[PDB]
Amino acid sequence: NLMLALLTNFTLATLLVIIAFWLPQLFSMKFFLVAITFLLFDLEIALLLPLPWASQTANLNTMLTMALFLIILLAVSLAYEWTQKGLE
Amino acid sequence: RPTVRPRNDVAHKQLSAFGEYVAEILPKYVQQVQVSCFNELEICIHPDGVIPVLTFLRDHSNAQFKSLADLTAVDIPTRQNRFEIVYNLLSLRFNSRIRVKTYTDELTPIESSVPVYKAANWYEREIWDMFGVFFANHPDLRRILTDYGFEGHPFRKDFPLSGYVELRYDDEVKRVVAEPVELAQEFRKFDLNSPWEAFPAYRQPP
Amino acid sequence: EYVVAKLDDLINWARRSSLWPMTFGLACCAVEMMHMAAPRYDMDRFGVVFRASPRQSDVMIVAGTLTNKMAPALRKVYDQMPEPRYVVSMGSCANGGGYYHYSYSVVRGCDRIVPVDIYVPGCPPTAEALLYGILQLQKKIKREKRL
Amino acid sequence: TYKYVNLREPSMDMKSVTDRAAQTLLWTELIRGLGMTLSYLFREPATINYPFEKGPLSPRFRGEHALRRYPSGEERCIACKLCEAVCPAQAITIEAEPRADGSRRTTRYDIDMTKCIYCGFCQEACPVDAIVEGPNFEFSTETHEELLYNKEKLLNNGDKWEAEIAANIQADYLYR
Amino acid sequence: MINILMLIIPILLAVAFLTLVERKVLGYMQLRKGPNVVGPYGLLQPIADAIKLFIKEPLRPATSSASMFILAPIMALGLALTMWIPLPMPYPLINMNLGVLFMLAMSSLAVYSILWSGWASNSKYALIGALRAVAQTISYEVTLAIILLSVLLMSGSFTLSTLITTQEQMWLILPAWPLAMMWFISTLAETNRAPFDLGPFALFFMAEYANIIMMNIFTAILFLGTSHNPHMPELYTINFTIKSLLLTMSFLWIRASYPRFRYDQLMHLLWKNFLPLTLALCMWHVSLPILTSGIP
Amino acid sequence: TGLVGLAVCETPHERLKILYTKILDVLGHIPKNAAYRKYTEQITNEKLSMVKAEPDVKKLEERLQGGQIEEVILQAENELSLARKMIQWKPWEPLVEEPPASQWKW
Amino acid sequence: VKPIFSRDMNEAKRRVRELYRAWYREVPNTVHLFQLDISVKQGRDKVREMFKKNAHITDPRVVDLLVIKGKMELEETIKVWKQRTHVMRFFHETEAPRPKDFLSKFYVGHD
Amino acid sequence: LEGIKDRVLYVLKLYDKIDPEKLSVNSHFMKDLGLDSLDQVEIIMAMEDEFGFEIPDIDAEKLMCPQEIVDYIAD
Ligand SMILES: NC(=O)c1ccc[n+]([C@@H]2O[C@H](COP(=O)([O-])OP(=O)(O)OC[C@H]3O[C@@H](n4cnc5c(N)ncnc54)[C@H](OP(=O)(O)O)[C@@H]3O)[C@@H](O)[C@H]2O)c1
Ligand code: SF4
Ligand code: SF4
Ligand code: SF4
Repeated sequence: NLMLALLTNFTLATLLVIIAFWLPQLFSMKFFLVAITFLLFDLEIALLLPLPWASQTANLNTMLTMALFLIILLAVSLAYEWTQKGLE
Repeated sequence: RPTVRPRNDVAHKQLSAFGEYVAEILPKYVQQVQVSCFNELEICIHPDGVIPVLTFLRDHSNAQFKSLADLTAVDIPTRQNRFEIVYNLLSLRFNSRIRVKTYTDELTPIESSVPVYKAANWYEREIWDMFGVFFANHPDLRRILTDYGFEGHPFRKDFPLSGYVELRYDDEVKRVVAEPVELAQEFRKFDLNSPWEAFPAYRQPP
Repeated sequence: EYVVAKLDDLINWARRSSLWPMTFGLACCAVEMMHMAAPRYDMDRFGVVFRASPRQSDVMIVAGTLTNKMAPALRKVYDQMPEPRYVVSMGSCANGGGYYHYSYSVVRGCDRIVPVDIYVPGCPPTAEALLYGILQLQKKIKREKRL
Repeated sequence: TYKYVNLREPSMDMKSVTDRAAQTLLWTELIRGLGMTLSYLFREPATINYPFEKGPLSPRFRGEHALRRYPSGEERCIACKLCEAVCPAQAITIEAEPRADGSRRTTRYDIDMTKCIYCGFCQEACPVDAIVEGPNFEFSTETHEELLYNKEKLLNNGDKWEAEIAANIQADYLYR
Repeated sequence: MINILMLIIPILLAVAFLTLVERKVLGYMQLRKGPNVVGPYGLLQPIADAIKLFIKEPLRPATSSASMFILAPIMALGLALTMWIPLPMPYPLINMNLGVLFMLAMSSLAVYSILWSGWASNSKYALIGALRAVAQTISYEVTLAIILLSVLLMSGSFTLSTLITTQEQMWLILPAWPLAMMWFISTLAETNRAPFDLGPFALFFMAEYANIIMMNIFTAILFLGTSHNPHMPELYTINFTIKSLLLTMSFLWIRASYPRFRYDQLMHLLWKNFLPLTLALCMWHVSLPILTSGIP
Repeated sequence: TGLVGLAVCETPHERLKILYTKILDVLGHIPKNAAYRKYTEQITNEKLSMVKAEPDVKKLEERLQGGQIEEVILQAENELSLARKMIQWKPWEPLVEEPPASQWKW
Repeated sequence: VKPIFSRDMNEAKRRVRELYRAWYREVPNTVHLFQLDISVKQGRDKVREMFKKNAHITDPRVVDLLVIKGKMELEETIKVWKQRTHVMRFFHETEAPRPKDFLSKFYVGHD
Repeated sequence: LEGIKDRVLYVLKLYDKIDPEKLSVNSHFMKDLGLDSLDQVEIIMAMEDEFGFEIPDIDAEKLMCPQEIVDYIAD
């Protein structure tokens, strides 16, 4: 069971907190541009995720031109990051 | 002499030329007294103009000093005029050390050396801290070596070594560190001063 | 009855095993405190860890001279410390002002700011003598909370 | 004298450019820097555990103060106030009174450990060689009162170290 | 189902007994002696740190905002321990339908552990430094997904059990020569304190050092293998542990040998320099199964 | 080739000649009876003769500098500022300020 | 004239007035930003007793130096500086404090 | 100006170290009321914040009476 496996880890993690809790008795907007680019790149990663699991039944010649195409534009988005990104 | 003498005088006459050269200009505004002893030159300056003396020695065709590096002050209560701010200057191109002194009591403000020398402002803060001499037209006059809740000026010979506010208790108040307590351990005042005069020629007639 | 007496020593053994000191670089003493890291004389991972940190550390070594400017500064560090805290006044300046003392700025005794449990008398406190300060601290922990 | 720190362009053309680019493309010099600590790990560490092993010292070393005495009884300290005035910390205090009849040797003799920056000046200024600095490390107290030395007594209790002092002073007369 | 407890209790001991390795192996690098007084070779110290911090050490919170601060260590320890479940090993506990997707997911959610700690403190002084620590982890997770896919596109599906079978004769270090160099650096971003560094505070140590072993094991699956042997589980168990231990030495190697890269120039190593390099190798790894037949 | 200082070593001759001829005129505006003009002029005229005789030689730069032309150009650059400050504030020409109190010996 | 200082006689008095306004506005601000300590009203009473000891005025030279010092010890709060309720505190907390009388001081025996 | 004397008198009487009935209108704060050189001018600073106008150092020296202060308040 996956449900039994996950819940056992969290319940033991909660118990460790109580041990320390119960027993003893006596600005800058330049960071934002980095965070946004993380999200926009990971969505291109999300489109490029199926590649090892997808390419099994589909035609290779039709895929080859389209598979590289996403990575090329992923570099063009980084090419726009070279024309003055900032001090970061 | 082999071990008794440190160095024979040879450059003393060469350094005495500086004692004439600056004095050849002869300003009552600047020059006054020129003293030269033990391969070193000492000049004291009239309070009215200190900046024009410091612009001199800086650059100049005959002698190039540039570095107006180290800055001291003397506390002495014998004279009618109390403090004596002493400038120690060094040359890199010329390789010589000359001294600039002030004779004024300087409880009243004195002209600053900030426009001529960049690092002079940090030393000027120390003189206002320890001695209490204000510099006119000074940028950022802030306390460095003194405490934030310190009264008076810590170096002046008028008050004791221990001070007035020095001991800091904690005791009764949970967070506030104490200040008004004044008592300290007894510093033994030594009265060791030798009878008979130490050296001839230094004796002054009353 | 027997289990009560033996369990108390086990908690005391935990502090006898490891002690994390504060790295105060406020002295010439602090250079000798860096000789505790120097391999020839080591308490490093024998008990001492040089990670320090203002909150996680159990021990704080007041290294040498303290001025009236640092008197409120060192006090707030002591409040951030956990309840099992031991303060070592390593150096003659920390004991009661080795030099200076009668001076205006230097605080006498350190106990006027922060209470001291272990005193180390040495100016250049030799690493050999510094090894006693930690070993005595481990020996001093004997009994805590009877009832 | 001049030595020069600047390399002044190590790369020129083709062969000299590629190897300077190779260290920045991958790492190489970081892997070479990894090898420095690698051999440093294998070689034996110089470590001394204090409760069993002891560190190196010298015949002349200054620690905790202890005043010596003559081989046939008698306190070696003559009371001068000599060591009092030389003391840069003013840790040592001395008030002297005549001992019973004839002899005049001390009454008050306190050396502060709250003060004292350890010079060996009091060892040097002493003409009779009373305060001799012994190889001492062990001193740890709960209070200032327990730390600052009383009227001789604990200083005279340095007999446990005076056997070493007598051996160390034999390397001191006609210095080294 | 008893095996889950046989993958938490010996694992919590492995994070505990790291304290020996993290300053004795690091010690000989710095020519200093580590643990020696406490035990015979200092074996009593790792368990002694637990008695010190858990029971006796009290709490002094800055504000304690109802649910938070006493919830962040649960997310820290919980996500670090759940990462052990999808691990292939000789035999995995409850094998997922897709392996590596679960591995990347629980690591991307492990960013929250350093996020909620920044929200725990009321002061503005701490949160600016806290967001900077998020930036160290969030940025490298972009590349971590790319370098993973290039290894997968060479051979095998997302399942971690298939990654052992594909390494039968030769290791994956040789075909993925520049990609293996990336996993030495990219893993150190997740609070390892080697290229960049920022009661319940003690619980973060038990979670952060747990991820260090986790990245050591995960590198020894994607790049190491040597042999499988289904008939003999004895030969695989010993040989896997030695390979993982050698990578643990390299993790402590960077911590001692090399200074911090600066936060600004961490974004010059990555993004400016690494992201054009990783994608160019990703472009190369798309063509590889098409140029020569290589499909699972 | 470049100097060790922040000031860029630029190949420029007669640049030293312009600045040294400019400062001579400034000295002959207000002070005339003063010794400041009478002493500084003969040093500058001695230096100008070395520039005219030696054409771009390192030996000319070695005379009373020995740190290339870049260091010698800095000596001329602040010379105009020093002469203008001496002309503005009267000290060399006039001497009438009060004498100090009679005490010097410590 | 000699020496200048900053102001001449009558001008020096109005420099104290400008200094008084700047310090009067900071004592309500140094409760929320700093600490509660005692009181806002009692903090303003500490201002008036400080200027009473300084009240003499015989020469502008003495007055001008008090302005520069007044723009320093009372400036230790405006630009936000560390004190932690220990520095810049003028009033005695642990004072006995002693009184001036021939019956009170003589009973304790001092000097 | 209409309704200016009523706004200034309400703030002045409510303030500490001042008589509520003895001193009102035309009478000087330093001469008739009985206040120090720094204390009298400090009361004028509190009235400036309530009205909503900043007062210069030059104009503060001349003003003392509330009747004279009402004329200076108008802008
Ligand atoms: N605000 C109020 O509560 C209030 C109001 C009105 C009057 N008062 C008066 O003010 C006083 C307040 O004192 P407190 O309550 O603050 O003191 P406390 O905290 O109880 O401290 C007393 C200490 O003395 C020790 N002690 C006392 N009797 C002992 C015994 N028989 N054996 C061993 N150890 C003993 C205890 O040590 P162990 O813990 O190690 O045993 C304890 O640490 C009271 O005496 C009360 O009359 C208080
Ligand atoms: S005790 Fe000695 S070594 Fe230590 S801080 Fe003081 S002067 Fe320096
Ligand atoms: S210790 Fe030596 S110098 Fe000092 S009083 Fe005794 S005999 Fe004299
Ligand atoms: S060692 Fe120095 S400071 Fe100590 S008692 Fe002797 S003279 Fe005084």
